[PDB]
Amino acid sequence: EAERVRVFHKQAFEYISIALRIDEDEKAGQKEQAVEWYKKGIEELEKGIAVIVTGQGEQCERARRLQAKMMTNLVMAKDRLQLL
Amino acid sequence: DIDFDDLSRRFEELKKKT
Ligand SMILES: [Ca+2]
Ligand SMILES: [Cl-]
Repeated sequence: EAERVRVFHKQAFEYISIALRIDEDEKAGQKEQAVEWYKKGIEELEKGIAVIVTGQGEQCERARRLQAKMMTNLVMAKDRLQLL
Repeated sequence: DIDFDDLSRRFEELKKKT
């Protein structure tokens, strides 16, 4: 339900953020580090998107909105990881 | 306010450099 979504969302956001920072840094030789952070972030995204959110109401709706943004990001993250 | 959509845009920018 919403509480679990919030935890996975925040953890995924932090792991994907550090992976992106490393991947964006033009210096060479650090893609292997980015890969490991992307894998951690993808795991959190997958779990968070799959959390069952039941019923209506504001907190359920907010959680589902986070899950939709997580889903867009998951597709992108898996697509990036295949290239590294 | 940085959210996941902002991170998705960062992936798009990386992809355009591939
Ligand atoms: Ca936004
Ligand atoms: Cl978000």
